[PDB]
Order: sequence, then C-alpha cells, then structure tokens
Amino acid sequence: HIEELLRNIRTQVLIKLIKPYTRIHIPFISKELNIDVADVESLLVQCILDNTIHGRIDQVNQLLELDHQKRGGARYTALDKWTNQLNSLNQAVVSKLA
Amino acid sequence: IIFKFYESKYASCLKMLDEMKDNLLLDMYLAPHVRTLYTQIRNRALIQYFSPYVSADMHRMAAAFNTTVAALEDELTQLILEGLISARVDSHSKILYARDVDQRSTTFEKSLLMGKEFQRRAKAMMLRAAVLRNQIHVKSP
Amino acid sequence: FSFKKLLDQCENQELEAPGGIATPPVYGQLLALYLLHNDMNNARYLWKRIPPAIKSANSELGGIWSVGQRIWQRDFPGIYTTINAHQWSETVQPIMEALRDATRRRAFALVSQAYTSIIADDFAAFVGLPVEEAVKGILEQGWQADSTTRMVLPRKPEQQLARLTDYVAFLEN
Amino acid sequence: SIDEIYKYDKKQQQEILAAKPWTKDHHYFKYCKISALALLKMVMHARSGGNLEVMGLMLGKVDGETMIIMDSFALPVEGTETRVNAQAAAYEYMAAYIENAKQVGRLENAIGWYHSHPGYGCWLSGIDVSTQMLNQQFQEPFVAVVIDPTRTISAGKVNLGAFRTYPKGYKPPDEGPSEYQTIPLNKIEDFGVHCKQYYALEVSYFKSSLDRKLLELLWNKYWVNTLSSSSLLTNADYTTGQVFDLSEKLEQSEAQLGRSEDKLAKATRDSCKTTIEAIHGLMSQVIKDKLFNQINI
Amino acid sequence: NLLEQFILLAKGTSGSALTALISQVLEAPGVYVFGELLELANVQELAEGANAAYLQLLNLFAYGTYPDYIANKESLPELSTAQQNKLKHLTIVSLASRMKCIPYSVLLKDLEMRNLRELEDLIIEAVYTDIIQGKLDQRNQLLEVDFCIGRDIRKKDINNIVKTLHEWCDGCEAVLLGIEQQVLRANQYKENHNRTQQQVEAEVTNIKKTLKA
Amino acid sequence: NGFIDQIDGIVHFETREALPTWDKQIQSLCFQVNNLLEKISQTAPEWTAQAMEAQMAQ
Amino acid sequence: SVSVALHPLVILNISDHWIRMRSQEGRPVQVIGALIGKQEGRNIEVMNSFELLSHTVEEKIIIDKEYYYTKEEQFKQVFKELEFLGWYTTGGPPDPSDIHVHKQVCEIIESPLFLKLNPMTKHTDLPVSVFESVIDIINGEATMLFAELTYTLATEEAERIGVDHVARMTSTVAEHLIAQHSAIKMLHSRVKLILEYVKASEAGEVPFNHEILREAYALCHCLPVLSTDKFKTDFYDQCNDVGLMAYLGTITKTCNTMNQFVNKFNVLYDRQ
Ligand SMILES: [Zn+2]
Repeated sequence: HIEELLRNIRTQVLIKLIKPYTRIHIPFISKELNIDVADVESLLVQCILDNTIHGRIDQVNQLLELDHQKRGGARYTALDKWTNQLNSLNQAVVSKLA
Repeated sequence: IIFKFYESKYASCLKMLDEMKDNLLLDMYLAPHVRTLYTQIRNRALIQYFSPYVSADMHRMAAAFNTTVAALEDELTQLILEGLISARVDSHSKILYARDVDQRSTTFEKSLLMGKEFQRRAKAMMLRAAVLRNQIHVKSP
Repeated sequence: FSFKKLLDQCENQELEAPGGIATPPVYGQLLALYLLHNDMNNARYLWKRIPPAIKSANSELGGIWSVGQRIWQRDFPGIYTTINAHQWSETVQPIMEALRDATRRRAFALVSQAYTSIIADDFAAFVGLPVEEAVKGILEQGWQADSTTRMVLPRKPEQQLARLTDYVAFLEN
Repeated sequence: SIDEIYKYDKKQQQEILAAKPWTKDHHYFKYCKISALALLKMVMHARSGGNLEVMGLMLGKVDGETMIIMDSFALPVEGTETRVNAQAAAYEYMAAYIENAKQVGRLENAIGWYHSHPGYGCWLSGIDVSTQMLNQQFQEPFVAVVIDPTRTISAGKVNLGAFRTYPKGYKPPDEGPSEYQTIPLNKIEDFGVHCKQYYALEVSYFKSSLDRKLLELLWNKYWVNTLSSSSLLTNADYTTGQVFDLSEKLEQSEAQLGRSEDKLAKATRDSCKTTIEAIHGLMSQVIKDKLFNQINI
Repeated sequence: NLLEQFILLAKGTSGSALTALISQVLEAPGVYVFGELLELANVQELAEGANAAYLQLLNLFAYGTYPDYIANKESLPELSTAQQNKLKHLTIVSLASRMKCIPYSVLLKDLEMRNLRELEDLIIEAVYTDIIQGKLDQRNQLLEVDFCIGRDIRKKDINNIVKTLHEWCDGCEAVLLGIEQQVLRANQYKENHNRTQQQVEAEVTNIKKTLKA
Repeated sequence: NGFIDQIDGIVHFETREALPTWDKQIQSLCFQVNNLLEKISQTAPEWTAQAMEAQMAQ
Repeated sequence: SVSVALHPLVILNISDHWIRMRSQEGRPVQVIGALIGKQEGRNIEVMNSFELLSHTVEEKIIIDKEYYYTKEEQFKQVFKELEFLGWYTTGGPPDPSDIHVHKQVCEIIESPLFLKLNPMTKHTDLPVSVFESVIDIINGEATMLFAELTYTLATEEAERIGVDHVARMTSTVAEHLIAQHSAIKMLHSRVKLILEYVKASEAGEVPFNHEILREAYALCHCLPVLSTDKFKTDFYDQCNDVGLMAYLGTITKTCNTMNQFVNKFNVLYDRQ
C-alpha cells in the first residue's frame, strides 16, 4: 500500500499545480514532485487518459498544453444540423415530381 | 497482457501477445478469429498511444510497438485515412502532429456546397417540369 | 486594354465577314492572340479547323503553332527559345511583345508560392534571363538569395443597408 | 385629467364588487389597462429570473369591463409551471406585504397574478390553466399575465399577454383566429390541448402626468444607450436554441412529406422570424459603423 | 482651479516676478494646459525684451512636444526636474491624440528613453494623473489609449474643428436619408405584394363563380 | 483573473474583446457630446436659446 | 468619490409614489423612501426602491426603524444580492430637515446615498440629484454637509425596451428602423449645435472660451472609434455569420415554395 499511498498525493499536487497555467514545462513539474522526467510524463499520461487533466502533452518540446479556450461550439453545430436537414428536405421535395 | 495494456505498456504487451499466437491457432473455437482479434487489439493500442499527445515522436512510437518507422508510417497512414486518428505525419523529422478541425470553416464550406447542390436540383426540376408539361418522350417505333 | 477589342474584332471577322474561310492575316492574328490570353483550349480548335491550304501556302502560321505547343506542354525555356526564332510583318510583332511580358510575369507568379527554395540555375530558365542578371535583379524585390550555393529563397509579397432591407422584405414577403 | 385614474374610490369599488356583473356573462372582461411602473417592474423581475420561471402577484381594481393594474410585487416561490396554485406556497408573504402596503398609501386590492415564459411565447399551459380556474373560482375578479423577457429583448418589442379562462363545462363559440406564435417542439402539445379554454384581453398601457415629463427629460441621456448597444452579442444563445428547434421541426416536416397539418409552412414561418431577427441585429451595427467608423481625415 | 489662481496672482506682476510665476506654473502639478495665461497682455509683452526665452518656453509647453526641446535646448533656459516630466507627459498626450495604438518604439524615440522599465513607469505615472487612460500590451509592445485630454489650441486650428465636424454632420444626415428611403421601399414592397395576392384571390373567386354555368 | 504561460513567460490579465470595447468607446464619445452641449448651454444661455430655436422650428 | 449608476425604475418608483400620495390627499406632500442595489468597490449601482413610513412629531420627522427592518426582512427573501444603499425624497435644494433625517439613516448604514427628485422643475434636464454625506469640524463643533455626485443611467436591453415602449405609447423593418431613426436624430441635432457654436466663436459672436474649444478639439480627435486591425476581423466575422444564416433562411423559404408548386402541379398534369 505504500506505492498506492505515495501516488495519490502527487496526483492532487499536480492537479492543483496546473490550475493557473495554460502551457507548462515538464521539467518544472519534475521539481515540485520529487520524481524524474520519465515518471512525471507517465503520470501525466495516466491522468490525461482517465479524464482528470484536460490537456495534451508535447513530446518534442517537453510541454503540457492545457485546454482553456471554449469558442462557440453550439452555434456552428446548430448550423451544421440545419444544413444537413435542408440537404434531405430538398431531395424529398424534388423527388415528388417523378 | 490486460494489466500492461491498461497501464500503457505496449512494448511488452504486444510481445507477450505474439508469444502465444502459435498456441491459440490450435484452438478450435478461437483460431479463425486470432487474425481478427490481434489486428483489432493493435489498432486499439495505436489510438490509445496517440491520445494524450499533441505532437508525438515517431521513433519512440515505433520503438514501443516493436516495429520500424517505415512500417509504422504505413500503419498510421491507414489509420488516418479512416476516421480513427485525427493526425498528420511529418516525414522530415518523423513527428506525428495532432490536427484540430476548424468548426467555422467546415460549417461554411458544407453550407455553401449544400446551396450549390440545391440550386442545381432546382434547375433540373424546372426543366423536368417543362418536359413533363410538354409531354416529350421517345416512341418505340 | 486594347488586345481584347482586337480579339473580338477578329472573332467577328471570322464568323460573319468571309464566305466560310477568312484571310490568313486575321487567321494568324487570332491564333497568336489566343495564346496571349492563355486560352489554349480555343487555340487548339482554331488550329484544327484551319483549312489545309492556308497552312501549306502561308507557312508563317505554322510557326505560330510552334509557340503554342510550348505553352501547351508547359516549357518556359521552350517558349522563350521559340518566340525568338521566327518573325512576321507588323501584325504579330506587338503580339509577341506583350506575350513575352505575360509569360515572364506568369513565371514570376509561378515561382512565388509553388517554390520556397529553388536553384538559381532553374530560376534563370523559368524567368528567361541569364543567371547572373537574374540574381542581381532578384534582390530588389526582397527575395533573399544565398551565394556560393545558388539557392534563391523566393519570398511571398455602399448599399449594404439597401441589401439587408431587400433580404428582409423577401423573407417576410 | 390624466391622473384621475390614480384616484382610488373605496365605495365605488365595494359597490362594483358587490354587484358582480361578470357572473352573468362569461365574456365580460375585455380590456386590461396596465400602468407604466407595473410593466417596468414585471419586465425587470422576469429578466432577473434568468432562464427559470418566476411568478408574482399584481394589484389594481376593476372599472366597468376594464381591468386596471397599478402595481406588482414579486413572490418568493420557485418551481412554477409545474405545481398547481403555486402562490399559496407564499400565502403568508401575501399577508405580510399587502398589510405593509396599506400603511404607505397603497390601497388597491390584489387583482391578478403574473409569471414569465422565457423563450417559448406567451400563453397558458395546463398547470397555468388549472391555477387560473382555481383563482377565478376563489378570488374573482382575477386575470393571468404571461411575460416573455427573452423574446422581448430579441424582437425589440414588449411581449406580454393577459388571459382569462372559461368556467368548467362551458362551450366557447367560434373565436378561432389563432394569431400565429412560434412554440417549441417539446411544448407544442400543451398549446394544442388547452387553447380554447381561455381568451386574451386587449392590453393597453397608461402613465401619469409626472411620468411623461420625467420620461421626456430622460430621453436626453438615454439616447446614448440605443446606438451604443449590440443586439447580436446579447441574444446570441437564443438564436442557437431557435436553430436547434427549427432543425428538429424540419425532421417532422420531411417525415410528413414522405407520407400535424402542413408542417413545412410553419417551419418556414419560424425560420423567417429567426432570420429576420438576425438581420435586424446586423442592420443596427452597419448603421453604427457608418456613423462612427467613417469620419476619418 | 490652479491656473486661474495663478492668473489672479499675476494680475499686475511683470518683469522678474512674472517670469518666476511662469516657472512656478510650469512646475506646478495638475496644470497641463496653459492657454489663459498666454492670452494675458503682459505675458505676450515679453517678446520685446530680454525675457523672450520664457515666452518661448511657455509656447513650447502649450503647443510643443519633447523633441522640440532637442533643437532649442541651447536657446531655452534650463529645464527643472518636474518640468521635463510634465513635457514628457504632454508629448505622450500629443502622440495619443493622433493614433490610439502607440508603439513602444515611437515613445522610446521621441521621449528620449533607453529602457522599457523607465518608459512603462513614465506611462503609468502619466495615467495616474488622469491626463490619459489606457492599457499597456507587452507581447505586441503597444499602448492602447481609450481617452486623452485635449491640449491647447491656436487660432488657426479651429478651422480643422469645423472641417471635421461638418463631415460628421453630413454623415448623420446621409444616414437619416438612407433610413427613410429604406422604410419607404419596404412599405411599398409589402403593399405591392398584398395587392398582388388579393388580386390573384379575386381572379380565382371570379373563375369559381363563372364556373357555375 | 488571468492565466500564466510558462514557455516564454507571461501572465495574461483580461483581454478586452473588440466589439464590447467598441460599444464602450461609442458610449464615451456620446457622453462627451452630451457634456460639451451642456457646457455650451450653460456658459452662453442667450445664444444657446437662439441656436436651439433655429433648427427645431426650421 | 464613488460612481453612481442609476436605473430608470427608481425614478419611476419615486414618481409613482409622489403621484399616489398627492392624489389621495389633494395637496402635494414630501415622500420618503429607501434605495436597494449593488456596490462593487467604488461603483454603486442603485437598482430598486421601496417606500418607508415616517412619523412627524412637533416639527421633526422621524423614520420608524421597526417598519424599515420589516421591509428589509421582506425584500431579502425576493432579491438576495441586493443591499440597502440610502434614501430618496422630493424637494428642491437640500434642507436642514433632510440633513436631520440623513443622520437617522446613517445610524443604520455607514455611507448612505441621498437622492432628491424635484417634481416641479423649470429647467430642461432631469431633476434627479445625488448627494453623499461628508462630515467636517468647524468653529468647535462637527457639522455634516452634502457633496454632490455625478450619476449615469444604467444599461439593460429589457429595461431600455420597456422604457422606450412606455415613453412612446404608439413592415417589421419599418418599425425597427424608426427606433434607430429617433436616436440618430438626437445625436445630429447636438453635433450641429456644437458646430454652430464653434463657427460662431471663429467668426466672432460669443466670448472666446478656451475650455469649450479644447473639449471640442478632443471630441473631434476621438474619431474614428476603434479602427484597429482586430476590429475589422470580428466585425466581418459577424457579418459573414449573419449572411450565412440569411442564406439558409432563403433556401428554406425556396424549398417551401418548391413544395407548394410541386403539390399544385401534381393535380393538373397528372395522367396516372
Ligand atoms: Zn406558465
């Protein structure tokens, strides 16, 4: 149980650490948590997979880019649905003149 | 195998999966599906490996799947061609970048295309109405 | 400008003026002026419909359909070489004086976004200048060359309120 | 003589209430006069309620066949449009507020109740109809007021309605003009079932003599807020719900085309209204650009 | 209220005392406009004499900018500590009057500064005096101005005010005319469409009636 | 309110979106117009009355 | 000091209170009320108001504290984030009776606002005036005085639409364009007056005032309003979005007309 115990502290520390940032350095996280880079990258992968950290890693630059911006995603979806429905209604109307 | 697939350890999960391949081919209810399952498992690993990453290195990606960059490029091309991975291969530094679709541009493009098709169909229907009204057809004679 | 008016004039004099076949002057003028506007689709048919008697009598027209193939199978050195091969009277001289400028501008516009790093030797053949003269004149536009390897890096260079009311009046009928 | 309406005659009101003309004819009340302050307070409360339904009670009297409304106070209740007779949940508040008002010159009695319909038009649903029947049975005279703040902002016009229901077992004669109103799909059934049991009054607004002077003096610093306000950015979330509802209406329209009466015309009427509002939102911005961003050297 | 206090204090003073009052006015904080002091007869009388330097200084502080104290530095008297800061603040105001997004390079060049920190501190202390209001963007190196005070004017600049107000009046009138025209056209369109619809309906009704034969 | 970018190193405060800023500047310009008119009407009432009664009754 | 953002609902409340009190007594009287709103730092925003009961004994008027506490308990149920700010009344300039009542009000809240509305005014501006209490020591006693504050009318689309509808009292594009034709006509008739004054000062008709001619210069320099490069990308984004929405609307209407014509056609020219 020691590895189970000394892994749920690092998770909460890391979750709190990434709150104010939008782009963070992996070697910077490797200093707060007394772990190497290879361990913090694996911890980030496991956290990102289980819907706990909303971000994505950058391997070639050793980064962590967090998702913070939310553009209008409801207007364009509505416009897509409207376009796709008109594309079928038009065919249904035209086919009546057989 | 299950516990190392779950923990994102594909370097040895696939090797242990391949160690018992010529032991399930002798099974009577599982042999014909060994080809289908083993291909389905690997494709599920490749998508899982490239999921927390926005810019992955293809050398370490190929070294974790017990394959080469040349064959991994073909595998990734096949996966990207269908809607499984939204990624683009950079075959200069061998880097798999994650792409993001622009919702606004896609919406505008598809709406303009729908409008063009609707106008074409409208013109065709008007011509059809004219020919039907005039009763134009070719007689069997 | 003025070449489009000449083009439509030769078109009209080809259609209604003659008794089926027009004079070799206007025929060759139209053939050469189609190439200037980059209308190879029409020029091919113009050459295909020419009777096989003007071709064998006025051979100069056969010369003009020697530049055209070079535009057809895109070959800039071929264009520049073939233009400077033949000569005619004062009917195509200003045609192949604007064709030169059009082709040299087409080459410049072609290698301005298709290429991001091109050998100077190939650029000279593209534009149609000697290499030494090409590189020196490049630097004015801001394209940064790179000597000792000859790798020039081309560098990229009132009623709305009425319309909205018209749309509203239509939607609400 | 404009302020003459503001005078409260207790004896005349008592005589009119005792007579009860309305119990002999079910079509008695035909006019509804609303004060300026009452309308402003109702609109402000409905807007502050957010996307939820807020309700309140309104004070006034009756004069002839006209229902006069002078003030309205909000109630601390939540969950309207789903519970019958929701106002009783704060009945003690009704005692506390009104008994306070009588101390400060507010003598008019309770006359009606109002609630908001954010984004789905003004009408009476089944629960509202039942509550109005109860109120008319136990608190006659009474009137139901329904307000739409989101559509008031979107369309640029006050969307208000005053309705009174018909007694149980009464058959209403003809009266089928049915002025069109855009109703969402998820609530299209409630409008259909309860459509003949209530009739709408003719709504008019009145203001005192001092209100007119203060309002004409107020239109000297308030013209700024007209051409310095953006309508597209305000109701941006309304014309996404509207487009979703329109796209879902087109589903039923096409399904019927493949075969609840001529749904394509109604879907077109909704699409036209939404697009007209959108274009109205851009015409004002074009005008603002022509006035302010085109005066350079 | 400071400038009128100094003007009242300078009702009759002339000569050395007037020059001292001019210097005190130029140094006093909160006085960023000197136009009523310039209109005084005795202040303008300093041109004929040995005190024309102070009149030149006052003109520079009323209509000039800091670079102008780069070519007349030799002729003008020595400038104090707060006087240079006031002139720099007025230069910032003059720059912001033309453009509403002042690059850092322009401010560094005209204000004669070497560091970004010194320039930003000067801009911040200018903002604290409420002569300009704005925000500093450092990624793009811009100063975005939302409001600035109006400096002094000559008698030859009012023509510009008339010129740029005539354009605004004409634009408002032309917008009003277009709005009225659009209203008229829309009403005409609606009336014509319903007249056509009612005529088609009348024709159909007449056809129905005559069909009963 | 803001966020930290650690790559180059910059803390971002509020960004003042363009269109609401445009509306605020329109409000401020109209406020200046109103204040200037009040000042004109206050420092010269006799001329201001004649000027008002030259376009309202025109 | 602080900045005040008044709401027209407060003014309507005061006017209705005064009209009600006058109509029920046959003689104008002075009314007292209470203001509720939100304060964020140094930005006070008066939102709503209610009445208060006052008792006038001998020559001094007092505010009943228990009634105010009852009303606070009542209104905290409905509006939770709104808080007491000050009081209002009707009259001319501030009076010793007002400064006496302000002490009783200040006994409840440290810094209460004072609002005075003149129901019988003679100027051409809104008669609402806002004051705040400033205490001072003089001649060996403490005197409390009133300092005037400048207020601005608050912004809300629902409130603006309601106010416009109440003020006015009587094609859909010919009714929206008139609401924007009555606000430009007010800006134009002010810019024209400023231009006339500037030309009069130039040619010479009124004394040369430097302050006015400096503020006019600043006003002229304020144009154009925000012509940055980022603006003419958001503006065009909005224009193109509305254009696409309009395009889809016309496609839908054309589909409806399509269906109507096809239905009308498959009646006459039907041979099956
Ligand atoms: Zn309801």
